[PDB]
Amino acid sequence: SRTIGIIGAPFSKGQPRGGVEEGPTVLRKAGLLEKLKEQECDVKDYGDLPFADIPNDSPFQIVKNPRSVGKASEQLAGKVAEVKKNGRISLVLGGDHSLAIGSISGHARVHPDLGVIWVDAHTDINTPLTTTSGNLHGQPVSFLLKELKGKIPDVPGFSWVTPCISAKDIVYIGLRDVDPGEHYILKTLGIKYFSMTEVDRLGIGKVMEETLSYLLGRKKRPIHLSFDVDGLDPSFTPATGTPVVGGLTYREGLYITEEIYKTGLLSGLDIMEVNPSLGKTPEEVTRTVNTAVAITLACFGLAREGNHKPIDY
Amino acid sequence: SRTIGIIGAPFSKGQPRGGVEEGPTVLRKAGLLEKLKEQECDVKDYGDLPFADIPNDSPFQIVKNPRSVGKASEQLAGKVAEVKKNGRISLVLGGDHSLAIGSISGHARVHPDLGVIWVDAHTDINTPLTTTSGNLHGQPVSFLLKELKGKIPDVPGFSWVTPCISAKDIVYIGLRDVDPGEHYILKTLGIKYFSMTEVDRLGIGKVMEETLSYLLGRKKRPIHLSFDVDGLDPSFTPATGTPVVGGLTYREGLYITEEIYKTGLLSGLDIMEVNPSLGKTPEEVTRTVNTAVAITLACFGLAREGNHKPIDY
Amino acid sequence: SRTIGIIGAPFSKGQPRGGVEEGPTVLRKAGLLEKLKEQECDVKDYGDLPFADIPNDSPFQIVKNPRSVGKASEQLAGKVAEVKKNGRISLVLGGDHSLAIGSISGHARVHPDLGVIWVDAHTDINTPLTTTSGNLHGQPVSFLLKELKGKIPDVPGFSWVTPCISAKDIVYIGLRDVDPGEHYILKTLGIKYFSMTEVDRLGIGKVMEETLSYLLGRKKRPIHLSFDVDGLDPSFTPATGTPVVGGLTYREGLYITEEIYKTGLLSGLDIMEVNPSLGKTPEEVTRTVNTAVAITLACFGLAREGNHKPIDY
Ligand SMILES: [Mn+2]
Ligand SMILES: [Mn+2]
Ligand SMILES: [Mn+2]
Ligand SMILES: [Mn+2]
Ligand SMILES: [Mn+2]
Ligand SMILES: [Mn+2]
Ligand SMILES: [Zn+2]
Ligand SMILES: [Zn+2]
Ligand SMILES: [Zn+2]
Repeated sequence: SRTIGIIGAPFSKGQPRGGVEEGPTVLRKAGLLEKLKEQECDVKDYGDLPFADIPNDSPFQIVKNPRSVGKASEQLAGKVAEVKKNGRISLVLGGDHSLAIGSISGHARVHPDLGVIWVDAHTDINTPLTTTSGNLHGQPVSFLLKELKGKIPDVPGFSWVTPCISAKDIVYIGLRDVDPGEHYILKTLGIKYFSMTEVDRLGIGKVMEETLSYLLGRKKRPIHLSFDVDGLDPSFTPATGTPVVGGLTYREGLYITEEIYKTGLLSGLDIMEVNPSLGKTPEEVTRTVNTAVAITLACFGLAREGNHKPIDY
Repeated sequence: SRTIGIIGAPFSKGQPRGGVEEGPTVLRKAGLLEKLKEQECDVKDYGDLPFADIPNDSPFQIVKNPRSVGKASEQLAGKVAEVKKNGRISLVLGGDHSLAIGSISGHARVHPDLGVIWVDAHTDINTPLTTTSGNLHGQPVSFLLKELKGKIPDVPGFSWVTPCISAKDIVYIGLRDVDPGEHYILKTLGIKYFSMTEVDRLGIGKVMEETLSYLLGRKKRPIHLSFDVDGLDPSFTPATGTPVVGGLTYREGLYITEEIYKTGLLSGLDIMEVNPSLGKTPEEVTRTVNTAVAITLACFGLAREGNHKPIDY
Repeated sequence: SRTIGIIGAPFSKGQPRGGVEEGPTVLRKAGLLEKLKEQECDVKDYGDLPFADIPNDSPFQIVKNPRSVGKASEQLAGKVAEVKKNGRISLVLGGDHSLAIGSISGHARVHPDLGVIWVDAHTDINTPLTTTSGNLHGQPVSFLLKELKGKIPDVPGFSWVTPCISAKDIVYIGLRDVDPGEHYILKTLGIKYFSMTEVDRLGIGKVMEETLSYLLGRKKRPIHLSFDVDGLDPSFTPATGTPVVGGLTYREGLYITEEIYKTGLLSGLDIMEVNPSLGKTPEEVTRTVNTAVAITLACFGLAREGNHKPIDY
């Protein structure tokens, strides 16, 4: 049995639309924990991370809420590192994707050999010197990369940070809205990725075969899955901050996660950018939440083909 | 020319939502028969099967309307067996999927070597001892299997029944909502299937190549296609009793059926679970009916690439 | 750099629903030209082709508005031939697909070795003697084919015409609504095509590999892409004259065009059948226009994976 540890993170200072704050909330009332237990899972919810307010948090150049983002992540990392040390998989129900910084950081403290699968319509690899918005939920990857150890200036609240992954340890799946500076970083650091073009060309089947062998070619190792809800198409996950048409299918979302589970190597999972306050209708919110939950359960065993426990039925 | 024989079956006692009753009706007024004739088809409609009411039909353990379901099927089988003996393909326009019991039963009486392709989001293989709802439209396959000759008790109205197919003679396509007991039966009886996971992995192209070679590997034989409208995604066939998201695409539905036609071996076709009374809007009903009809015509020659009769145009 | 030349063509006499007239208009106010320039493109808009009215244009047998269609095309050809001679790619923002006659005709005058990719739900290959509607937007291909040099009578306004392509120089992608006479012409002239059946079987990835090697097997040559908006599914391009469900996906539409751009051989592009007056809602119009624009930019470099100019970021 692969055991889980819920980590609610109602943070939103990584982007403008604050609705993401109460995202861990809408997921739990959906019955996520219950459904996980409803499965062969052993679940322990560590509660929502109370991120005290940091009123005095002016901009740093163009970067917004740097101390608030850096604090919420430095805290989360400490928690992530706690559950992983308690023999469990970290399930971070988030607000915005800036939390990844702390989530992957903590996971690494325990399993430094980890590999990352980043499902997003975006690469979130902009730097304070490349960002054009200042919103830190589109810059987390730039802080975790060792290669970028030089082009990222010191941001208030990110002193505690120390790049924990190489360019050859992360795979992107779903990309379809990448900046020019971001693309440049990809080709340069030789980052592995499967944009929607490659998904259309290859099929989600081969794309998963290739990403997993890429990550587990030489050796098996803890897998961290960072799932940004906007990776999927808006017709499935409409209630999110920055939607891009031409996204991953419901089925493709499930394939992604069913295959990861079958690897038996999932140790870290992030479920970010779900914002109910942006759904134009009550059903759009429900649609988004149900999809999020569904992708979650697939990571932990729920397969569309069927489930049966070892007992003579 | 492969000739057809319409068999309307306005039955619904296989499940609670009775709207399925008047399903053969909404299909005919759509012009199905007409459109079939509008093709290279030779069509003969044997009329709707009048299933007299059986007021005194209390439950048998948990199983509901057992005598009503058993009667409607024992009758249909007698009809199916009639058209097939009259050199035609049986087209059963149904209500609920419990009718399959009689439809496949009758077809076998004529062609005992038949093979079955079961397109459904469900396996409908629960037994009276495993069913958790008691609705017989989710138990028909359990009654047709020879291997299960032992774990199915005697149900009032199903005495006439005698299992007519082995586990290696049926292929499922579309599965995405299977019970634990049902999954167990699959793995145990080694039943061939392509759930949505495999469809996503392989593609509907290879899935059809593999199911057909599986069924026709050793020898060619009469093919019975049991098509449950919920096999397709609810965005295409919304007006159905038990919808499951992440279903088969419109195109995939057509591919399935175009390939079956091209085999030249189609002898039995079921079109079930269409319930106009469940469509939330007039257009949802139309959408579902048009899709049903479309899948029907593809089984009998209508190809998206084009059609041309042997004449110098 | 591959340079572009905008050619607005507000023509509609190729079909009944005149809304297509003001199609080049809705595309420009969308910012198409701007966005093209916003890219690495060198754009020059030759303005909209003013197609004077030809009041006295009675039917020719069954063919409607023959002099109006023939005139608007003979003019466009003269323009197309002009930009191509001015070292640019022809971008024809159209109304109805009958304009292809003149668009491909002019392009050929400059590059007679050109190859055509025809993205449509239809083949538009009916002849005045086969057409059953008389609308010339469903007959343009029949006028450009050298093999059909015999079965097409003289239509008022098409004297200037001289078939400029062989059956082995055109590839169709997207077909799903073909007449019997049209299918006959395909099989007979041995025309290469990938209907939705083949797309479902092979995947848009292989379909593009096969069409490009088919067209560029022996030698590289100028590529003309005739994109009829109805080639895509109505859920993406609803505001069009003759919509057919089961069409090409948004993603597939982009794959088509991204691969064509990567060939570096695009010389001619048509964007037809966009009719805002048929969108049932303001958003349906927007959805259709944005999709059209998006397919356009992909033809000229915009890739979902990312873009970066040769400069040390
Ligand atoms: Mn994103
Ligand atoms: Mn993100
Ligand atoms: Mn079903
Ligand atoms: Mn069923
Ligand atoms: Mn068309
Ligand atoms: Mn067309
Ligand atoms: Zn952002
Ligand atoms: Zn049921
Ligand atoms: Zn037309």
